Amino acid sequence: IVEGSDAEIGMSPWQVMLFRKSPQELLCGASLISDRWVLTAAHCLLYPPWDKNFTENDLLVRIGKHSRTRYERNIEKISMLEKIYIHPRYNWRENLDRDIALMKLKKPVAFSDYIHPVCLPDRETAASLLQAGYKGRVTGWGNLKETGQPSVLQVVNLPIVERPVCKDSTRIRITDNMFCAGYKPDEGKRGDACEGDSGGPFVMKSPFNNRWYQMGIVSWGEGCDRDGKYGFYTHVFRLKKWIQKVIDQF
Amino acid sequence: DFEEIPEEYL
Amino acid sequence: EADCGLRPLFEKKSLEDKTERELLESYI
Ligand SMILES: *[C@@H]1O[C@H](CO)[C@@H](O)[C@H](O)[C@H]1NC(C)=O
Ligand SMILES: NCC(=O)c1ccc(Br)cc1
Ligand SMILES: NCC(=O)c1ccc(Br)cc1
Ligand code: NA
Ligand code: NA
Repeated sequence: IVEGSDAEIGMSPWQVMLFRKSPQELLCGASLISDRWVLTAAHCLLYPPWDKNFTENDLLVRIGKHSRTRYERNIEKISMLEKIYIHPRYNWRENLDRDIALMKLKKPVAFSDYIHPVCLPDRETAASLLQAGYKGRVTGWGNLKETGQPSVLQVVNLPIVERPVCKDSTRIRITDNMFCAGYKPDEGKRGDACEGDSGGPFVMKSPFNNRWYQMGIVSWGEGCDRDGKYGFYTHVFRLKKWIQKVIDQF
Repeated sequence: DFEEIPEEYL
Repeated sequence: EADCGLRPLFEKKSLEDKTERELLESYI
């Protein structure tokens, strides 16, 4: 995260770290949506241009964390993966359309002060809150600048951007399964996700029921925190039917 | 860079 | 799911984090 700040303890208890077993390293963020399901970006698991195609046994998820590098004894919980599910129409060839994956854990995780699931949006919450100018929150352990790494989880609040501005910022084909967020050059304030943050959550706190909802998944950007560029997020609500089908079947 | 995790998880 | 999105160290105690008000103020 660029131009963010240190998270408070327990500020994002749904935040998950995707961790490679060997070599041991951070791969991506992710989020806890129930005691046995974790949501991330499909490109964190499958990206053939980079020879990336992880299997369950290659990976662990670490839940309840604050420090990036420490083993947080008696606080974090480490879970093995039972099964990975990637959206069948994830478009890794062109633009990361439908950049979403689910990971089922081998055993349920126990909730705690540090471990608690985020809500997924219903149609009405999405329609009400996914409006230009409305801010969400992005969290992660990724790099602090494009060209460096944080001691603890970072957090930044960013406004959703008007769809024409998102489209006019890039040559990539933008789809209805994406939204973009970030400040404009004239707004002064700054901030963005960066390498290592992808797959983590873009959340909003509903003013109707005072619950946190995951509206986006950190998906892609061109650089980090560049003027006139914006970060792109998977539109979680638009893909809810697939999420539900997976959880119902499996 | 990362602190070793317990062997039980590997 | 019934308890989703309510943080033990914040909403469940009626404590606010340092920047959530920035989000609320944007929901015009
Ligand atoms: C990714 O790897 C899995 C398991 O090896 C394989 O079944 C699948 O076809 C691969 N996908 C691509 C796009 O290479
Ligand atoms: N070969 C895939 C490719 O060039 C690509 C470029 C930009 C995004 Br966003 C996603 C994929
Ligand atoms: N290359 C920069 C990067 O990894 C990135 C990923 C997701 C967002 Br949103 C913004 C930037
Ligand atoms: Na364009
Ligand atoms: Na920018």
